[PDB]
Amino acid sequence: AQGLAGLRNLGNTSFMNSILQCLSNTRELRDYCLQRLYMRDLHHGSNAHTALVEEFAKLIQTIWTSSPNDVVSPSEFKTQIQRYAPRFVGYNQQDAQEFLRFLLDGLHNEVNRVTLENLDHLPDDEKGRQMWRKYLEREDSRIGDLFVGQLKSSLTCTDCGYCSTVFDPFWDLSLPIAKRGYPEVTLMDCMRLFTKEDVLDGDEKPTCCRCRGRKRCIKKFSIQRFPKILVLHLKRFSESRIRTSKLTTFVNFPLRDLDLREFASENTNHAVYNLYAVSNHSGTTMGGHYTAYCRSPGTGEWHTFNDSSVTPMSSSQVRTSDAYLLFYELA
Amino acid sequence: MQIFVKTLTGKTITLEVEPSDTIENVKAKIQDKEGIPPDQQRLIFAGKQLEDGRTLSDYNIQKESTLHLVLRLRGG
Ligand SMILES: [Zn+2]
Repeated sequence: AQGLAGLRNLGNTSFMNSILQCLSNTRELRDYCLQRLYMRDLHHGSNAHTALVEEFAKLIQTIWTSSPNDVVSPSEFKTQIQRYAPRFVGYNQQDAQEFLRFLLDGLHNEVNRVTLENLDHLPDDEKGRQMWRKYLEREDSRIGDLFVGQLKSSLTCTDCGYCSTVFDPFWDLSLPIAKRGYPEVTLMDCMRLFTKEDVLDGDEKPTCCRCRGRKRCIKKFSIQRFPKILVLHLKRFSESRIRTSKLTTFVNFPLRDLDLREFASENTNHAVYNLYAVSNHSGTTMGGHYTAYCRSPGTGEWHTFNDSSVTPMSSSQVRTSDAYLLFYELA
Repeated sequence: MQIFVKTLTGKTITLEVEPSDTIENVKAKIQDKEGIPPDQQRLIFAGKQLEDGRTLSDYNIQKESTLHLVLRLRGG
């Protein structure tokens, strides 16, 4: 019960294997599968996608009952995920974050505990809490328990001073990459690019409905609610209007003590995280190969999962420029 | 109404849309400003990637929501 099984590549499926291994080593998600707790959350009736949760859970069960050097096939799981998300039919190269989003949405939908107003008078935090309650009245699953947080977006009119707030749920954060750092670009620099004051002027002027006209506004994100599992997605793609290229910039991310105090909403308690998994991409935007580096929940040791090959690694080997998705858990 | 898109390098852009706008319409509006073709764009909101053939209203996307624009690193 060490969870060091490899996954067979079925034909350009390293993106899927990398994500599956990151999820396999997401302690609470793994445990939900191993303890069969999903069975009581599945929906009654002939549903086209109950087999998605069942085959995902069976794969995780297989990985965590495997012996040293075992390689298992996720072919039955692939059949189910491509039925939920037909873009994954066949054997083409795909983006791991795209796959992650569709897979978690499919799992969430199948174990959702849910089966079927002007708030200007409220203080910001209470509006946030009410919008959160409204969200959970639609989307309430074990999958969401782990991954979902809430952003606050504050949009201030520079003319009348009105700050319009909205609260957007998130299951991951996709971070722009800073152009250079001193001496290196850090994950915190990228978080700051995400959460900074965005000036909206010129072509981007919003309409202020208090002023009844287009006005220069300042927009800023803060984190109103932190998730148990924080997935950070680095935007490794150039904005070229001719041909995107991959951004291979080293982003220095911490193994431990990722402290997000400075991104929390005003007077909102903040979270600190430790890394437990990384999805790595090597190649171009058009093709390449994925691996995963994952910390075993039980032993705390890191391994490289590269399709059928699972090998031990030092924590000193985990931070690389190939990192694309970072999986953080509360400290 | 207006919604926002957090683009690739730090900026946000502002789109004028209606709830009935299709995801294709939204991607075209992003292309009009950014020169990124719709077939390269992925838009994330509330953990869901928005799909061609659906509308903003299908996702209950309200005024001043932010879509997160992200490209692809294909791998196999
Ligand atoms: Zn105003």
